[PDB]
Amino acid sequence: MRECISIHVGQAGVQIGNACWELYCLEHGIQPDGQMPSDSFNTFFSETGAGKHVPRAVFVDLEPTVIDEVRTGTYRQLFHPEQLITGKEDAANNYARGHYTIGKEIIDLVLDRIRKLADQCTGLQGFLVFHSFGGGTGSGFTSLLMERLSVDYGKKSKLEFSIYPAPQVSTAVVEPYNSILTTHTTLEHSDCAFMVDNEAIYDICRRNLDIERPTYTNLNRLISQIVSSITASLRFDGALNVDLTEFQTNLVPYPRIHFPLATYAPVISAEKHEQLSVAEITNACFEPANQMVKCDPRHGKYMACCLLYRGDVVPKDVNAAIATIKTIQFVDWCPTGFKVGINYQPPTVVPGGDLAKVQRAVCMLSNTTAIAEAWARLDHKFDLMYAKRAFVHWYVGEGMEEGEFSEAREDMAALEKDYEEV
Amino acid sequence: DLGKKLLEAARAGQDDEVRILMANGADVNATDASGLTPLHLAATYGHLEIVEVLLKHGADVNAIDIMGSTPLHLAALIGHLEIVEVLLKHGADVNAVDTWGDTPLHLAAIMGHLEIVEVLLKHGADVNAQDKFGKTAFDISIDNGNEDLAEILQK
Amino acid sequence: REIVHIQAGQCGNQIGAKFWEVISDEHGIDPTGSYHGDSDLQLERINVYYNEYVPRAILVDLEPGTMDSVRSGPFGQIFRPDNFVFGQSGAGNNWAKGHYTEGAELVDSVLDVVRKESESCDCLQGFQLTHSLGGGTGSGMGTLLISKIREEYPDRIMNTFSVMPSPKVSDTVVEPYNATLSVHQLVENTDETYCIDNEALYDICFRTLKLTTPTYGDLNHLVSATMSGVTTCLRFPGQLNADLRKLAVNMVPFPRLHFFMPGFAPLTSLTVPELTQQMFDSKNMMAACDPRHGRYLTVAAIFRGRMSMKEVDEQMLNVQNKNSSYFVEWIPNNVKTAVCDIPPRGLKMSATFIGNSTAIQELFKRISEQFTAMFRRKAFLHWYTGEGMDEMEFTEAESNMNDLVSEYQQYQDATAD
Ligand SMILES: Nc1nc2c(ncn2[C@@H]2O[C@H](COP(=O)(O)OP(=O)(O)OP(=O)(O)O)[C@@H](O)[C@H]2O)c(=O)[nH]1
Ligand SMILES: COc1cc2c(c(OC)c1OC)-c1ccc(OC)c(=O)cc1[C@@H](NC(C)=O)CC2
Ligand SMILES: Nc1nc2c(ncn2[C@@H]2O[C@H](COP(=O)(O)OP(=O)(O)O)[C@@H](O)[C@H]2O)c(=O)[nH]1
Ligand SMILES: [Mg+2]
Repeated sequence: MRECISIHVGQAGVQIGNACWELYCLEHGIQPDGQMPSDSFNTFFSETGAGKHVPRAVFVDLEPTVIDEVRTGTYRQLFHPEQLITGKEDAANNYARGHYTIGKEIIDLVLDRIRKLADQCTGLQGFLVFHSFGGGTGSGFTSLLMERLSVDYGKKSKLEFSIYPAPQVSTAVVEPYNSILTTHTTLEHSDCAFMVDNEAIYDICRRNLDIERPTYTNLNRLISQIVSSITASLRFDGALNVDLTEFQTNLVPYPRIHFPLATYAPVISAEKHEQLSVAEITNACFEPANQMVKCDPRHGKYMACCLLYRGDVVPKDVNAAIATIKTIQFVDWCPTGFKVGINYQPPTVVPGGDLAKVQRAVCMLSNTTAIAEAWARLDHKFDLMYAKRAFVHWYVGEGMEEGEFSEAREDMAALEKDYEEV
Repeated sequence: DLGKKLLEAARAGQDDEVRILMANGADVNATDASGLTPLHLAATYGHLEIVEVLLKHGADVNAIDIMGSTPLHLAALIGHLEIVEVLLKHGADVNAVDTWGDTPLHLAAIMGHLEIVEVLLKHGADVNAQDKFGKTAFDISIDNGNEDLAEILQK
Repeated sequence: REIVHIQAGQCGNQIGAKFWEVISDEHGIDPTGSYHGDSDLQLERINVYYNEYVPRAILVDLEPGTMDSVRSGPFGQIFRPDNFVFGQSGAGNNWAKGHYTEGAELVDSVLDVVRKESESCDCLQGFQLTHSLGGGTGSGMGTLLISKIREEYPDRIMNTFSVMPSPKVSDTVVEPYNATLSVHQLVENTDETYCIDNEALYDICFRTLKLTTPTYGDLNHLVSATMSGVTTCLRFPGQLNADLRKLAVNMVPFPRLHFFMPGFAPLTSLTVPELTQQMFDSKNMMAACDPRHGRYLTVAAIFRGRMSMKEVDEQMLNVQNKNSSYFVEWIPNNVKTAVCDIPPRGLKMSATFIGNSTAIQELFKRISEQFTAMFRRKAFLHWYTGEGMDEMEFTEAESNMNDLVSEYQQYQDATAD
């Protein structure tokens, strides 16, 4: 019985967290008031005397607009007030403000609220941290929180769900700066980070769900489907990835390059049909059009690969589909395997959402060198602006030093070379 | 000196003080430190009555100060229409050029005194006069994006 | 969240009062301060400009007659009595009277009203100031106000709607002196300044709208429509969650380059592609600068009304791709769009443009050439030095404004390489 604590930071993290916790409730049969009429799901939910199932989560933002939605939504009764933390003024898309000035006024309150959740744990495994790379809070306050969590909870694991910026999904000009600065400062405090590319999620909603112009609800509902498949192993009985520690083991051979790529199939509109075989949904995982990050894995090598099946999946059918796949290259001295996992619970969808309820789905988690393409794009945008020192005064005006922009960028240059050496 | 008092009178608009000072033999073409005469001052501050009395009693209409500024340059710059008309009728040099290369038309044009620009043009102002930087009032009209001025200079 | 509004001088109180009138109709507030709207969206971000409903507005002037002008207006009885701070006699278009003498005696009594309104905010976002740069009070006293507010609230945002002089609307030869002495103050003490140019407003009214003799009411109709447009995202919920500070961080790449060129479409006294191209047209700009004579550092485009979000996306990409040369290539994705569902009064579709272009130098070069023409002949300099002001403040000011022009041209010819 090993507990997991989820920390949702900034707009993106809170909004995706709302989509997640709604979907966990549908998967575990928990009601919007926390009652459950029926261990596994207790890793994510504590119980009250009254029989309420309270998410083991903390929602944080420097301004209250987003969290106020949670305080009056479908799950208003699901979270106790003390789990929802807000300031009165945000980081204004400035990492320095979220990390050094405004963020320091609330970090202590946040740590007390986490220490209250942790004292209710018999075997805390670690934390799941959700945030944008681009926001001032998502970037600055999260990196401050990751530093402090390494000190106060040094032997515990930290996984991240990070939103990579995309021009199609309302990005700010300075998001390339915030992204690089948070990556640099979190690179040694996080154990594994799953990047979600808003351009990827946006093209899937357009292509596979026929949505003309997706909004954050459409993008988040799809994102939460992928997040739930990744976390399913921790909330149900399972063979593969049953604890936070096993994610590093299975997906992260080399500690710095800890950014696995997630692919999910089938993504089918509720409108659209017959049912897809295990062979077909597996093949979809290798199609680049189904990835959470825009990059070509055929122009790269694999260091690890996990396939997580959900639903009416016979094991023999998987072994045949994996056999077909070997007949895609691997890194030199790494093993050339696939770890498979099957949860026979059918995949769940939000009633009346955009996704169709299917009989079988798969989530493939791969750690591939092709993800470096995503870092190359970010670094290029950083270089163009930094050469002219555009927008830098906003950062140095909020307690930051210019040398920190250089260290951060060097760290990314060194991370780009790590992928090229491997 | 009586010239120092006359200068202050012309600046201050005291019609009667001016007349009394001249009656006692005040230098109508007196100058201050900058080389300004009572007529320049009178022309700068819109004192048309004093401009008339001075022109009747030997005021050099085309006098210049240390920078080559004539009364007409100043009346055009500040935009005293009747004063521009009186100076012209009394022999003011429409195309006088100061140390910056500026004619009274350049100044009327820069400050946007469009009625004065018309009056100077009708009294033979040279539209082809270039300043130290090679700019004519037509060029200034392009640089400043002023179509109202451009139209006045096309005739 | 909350913005404190300060209106200074005759221009500042006139454009100021038309702003309150326009936004009060959008938020459904009648002249008594009572709500009468049909949508929840109108009341969600009412805290930003209104106190519980009364404008969070401060009314300053050295001329006592503008009090009577303000109260006379349609919404004149809505403003708080304690917020009116008035003197015995105006500044007579003398920036030195406004900045150093009559205005500096009254300036402390204004800061006590600011301090009162500011101490009542849940979390003060910043200050909004309306004024002209050509006069004496709005320009001279207003810049002094800005200076003292910035020393008391250095962490808050200071934003201005500054109306630039033009001989076409006021042929007062001392206004370039007053505008230059103020632009020097605005470069050091504002985060964001919307440059509303009376030359542009006159050329639109005269040539496009064909009003033979435009009045301040015709000019102010465009200032009010612009003011409503740029403040839209501060006043209504939409897909964007942002304040004055996020606007500043993404609109201002270098500290001194915070002078914005606003534009509006359509011009009054329509489809999405027709609205988009108009927004990048020189005839729709509120500053008399050709945007094709420079390059854009940053652009923000607020669209208002019911319309296809996809059509707004593709048309905005269609501009950038067609006109790659007008956008600096060293600031990636430097054109941001916001679509707000509530349209303005009497229209179903509006677009508001906020540009940070290097062509703004044209507006400053116009003011400098005029300043220079007068400063060379030392015209009326005594009016200023007689009010306890140093002659070298005229040279500080010119020098600083000329530096600003150099920066703009530096970044206009800078390549990505
Ligand atoms: N997928 C997704 N992306 C979002 C969402 N909200 C914001 N984003 C992205 O996150 C980035 C903006 O960061 P925000 O989370 O809004 O900022 P923040 O963390 O609140 O920090 P502040 O700067 O203090 O407001 C952009 O890339 C947005 O596209 C959301 O709910 N879902
Ligand atoms: C409160 O009002 C606004 C606030 C902001 C922006 C904006 O323009 C749409 C506003 O409307 C005028 C904004 C501006 C420009 C940007 O880049 C050019 C940017 O990065 C980003 C933005 C805004 N963010 C987004 C995703 O639009 C945040 C700051
Ligand atoms: N557009 C506009 N300009 C105005 C208005 N009132 C004054 N101005 C301009 O402002 C300048 C004079 O400033 P003013 O406010 O009257 O002086 P103050 O009262 O001391 O600040 C001139 O350039 C006028 O054209 C107005 O209501 N609208
Ligand atoms: Mg936010």
